[PDB]
Amino acid sequence: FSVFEEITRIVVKEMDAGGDMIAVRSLVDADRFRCFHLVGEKRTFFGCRHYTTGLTLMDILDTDGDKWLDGLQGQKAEFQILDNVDSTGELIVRLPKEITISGHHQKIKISENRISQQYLATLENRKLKRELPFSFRSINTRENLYLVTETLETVKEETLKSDRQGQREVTIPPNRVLSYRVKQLVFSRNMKEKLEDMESVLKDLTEEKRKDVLNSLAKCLGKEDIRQDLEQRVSEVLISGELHDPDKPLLSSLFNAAGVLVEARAKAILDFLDALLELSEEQQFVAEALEKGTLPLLKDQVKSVMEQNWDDYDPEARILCALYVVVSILLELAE
Amino acid sequence: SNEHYLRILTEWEKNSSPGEERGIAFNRLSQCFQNQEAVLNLSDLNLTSLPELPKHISALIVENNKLTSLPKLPAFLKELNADNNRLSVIPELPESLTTLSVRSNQLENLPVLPNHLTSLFVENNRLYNLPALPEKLKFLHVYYNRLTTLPDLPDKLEILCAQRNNLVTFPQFSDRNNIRQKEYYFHFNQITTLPESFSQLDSSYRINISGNPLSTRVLQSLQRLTSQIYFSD
Repeated sequence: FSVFEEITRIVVKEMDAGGDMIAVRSLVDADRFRCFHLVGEKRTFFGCRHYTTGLTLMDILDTDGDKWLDGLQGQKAEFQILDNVDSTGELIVRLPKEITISGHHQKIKISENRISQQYLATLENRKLKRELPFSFRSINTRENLYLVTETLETVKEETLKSDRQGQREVTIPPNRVLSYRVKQLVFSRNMKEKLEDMESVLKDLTEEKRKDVLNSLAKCLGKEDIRQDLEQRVSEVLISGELHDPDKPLLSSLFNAAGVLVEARAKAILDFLDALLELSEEQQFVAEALEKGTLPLLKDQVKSVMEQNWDDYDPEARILCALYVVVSILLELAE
Repeated sequence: SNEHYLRILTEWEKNSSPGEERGIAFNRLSQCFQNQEAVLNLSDLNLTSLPELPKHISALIVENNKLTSLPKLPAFLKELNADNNRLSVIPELPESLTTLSVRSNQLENLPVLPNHLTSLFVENNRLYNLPALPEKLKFLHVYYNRLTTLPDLPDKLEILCAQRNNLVTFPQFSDRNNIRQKEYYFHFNQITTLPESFSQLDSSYRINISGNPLSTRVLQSLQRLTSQIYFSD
């Protein structure tokens, strides 16, 4: 939870609490959350994850019926974006008592962009290409492809201090997207039950396959390079259903005795690797407990805290949640 | 009448408080009158008051100042942007006005609104009541106020941002609003029950009612009927 994410979730709660507005969690990928840009989605343990892409809607529009394109293909497409985005006005977010502007009722001014209502009404009959760009179709399906239809952005440089717990500070440059809305271009349990589904999926693996998984996942703790690589390879195999490979023992564990890829095993691993993303310095506790055999103590310690506060909206809960999932799965593989 | 208006500007400029920039304002007010321009912009000049305004102007941009009141507005003003001031009352508005922006002031009342008004932004004020709404109204922001009820919604209203108020009931919805998508926001109010007018409301209506002490009963029934786009957090 950076101060940036703290700021963007305030924006969403004040503008659309409980709606379809999504906050930007990181300042570096904010430029890919612009209107007409495409966003990928995937069901996770915590809901759904929103993945940036390098694509716009023009990249996926089937334009074969048109005759006049056979640099005009890039010129015609770029005007379709610039002409159908309206600056519908500005809005005022009052900030809670913890947030303070450096340099009274504290407020920030943000600006809205929206795809025109007229253009959206014609989105139903525009045709999408049969084959999507490889950068997306290799890791996600066509039905998880979304279009950014609305954004909120800052209008000036904003230096915001926070004392939520201190002296945490972020400097948001002008014109930075803070929140956005997506629209689907084509066409759920409780935690304990979703983890039991995960653990049930992995229990049906053979002994050797469960040790290949545990060995690969342990190498991901505190090493984001290996976790990002593992998430990419598991996603690709979930799509392709084949394998040739350095990550051969983990990917081979997703297939059953008959050689059929069990998609639940791939989703279960992906939910693990996404939960690991919610942890930062906590991954070193997990790697330590796994090393010294105190994973059960770490699990009971997380559970005890989780029961004591039942009395990233709550970022502490999200951390405890990912911790409980990560430690429970590792403990189950090591049985 | 150049010498006449040039005097008024001079008397206003020499009545300044130490922190103001009435010389820069004098220049912009000078070119605006002599060239008969359409946009007068005196934003970010620390002004505590404004002189008589150049007539026949179309837009008056006086945002980010210390104004406690506004002079008589030009009779054919198209747009008024007095955001982020200290105004307590807005003068009578010309019937030509289509855009009124007075956010982040201290307004407790609003004058009668002209009929050609399509944008009304009065968020972050102290309003307890809101005047009748123009028929051609399209965008309305009244959040961060102290309203308890809303007037009947016009037939062309597309966006209504009425969150962060103290509303206890919903306003009457229009029977002839046939535009594509209505986005009405009512979150963080004091609405306790849902009106019967929510039936026969098309899916063109997107309503947010989160953060509202909705009774466990009406919360239970909504939990059913949801199996108009509504969000009941």
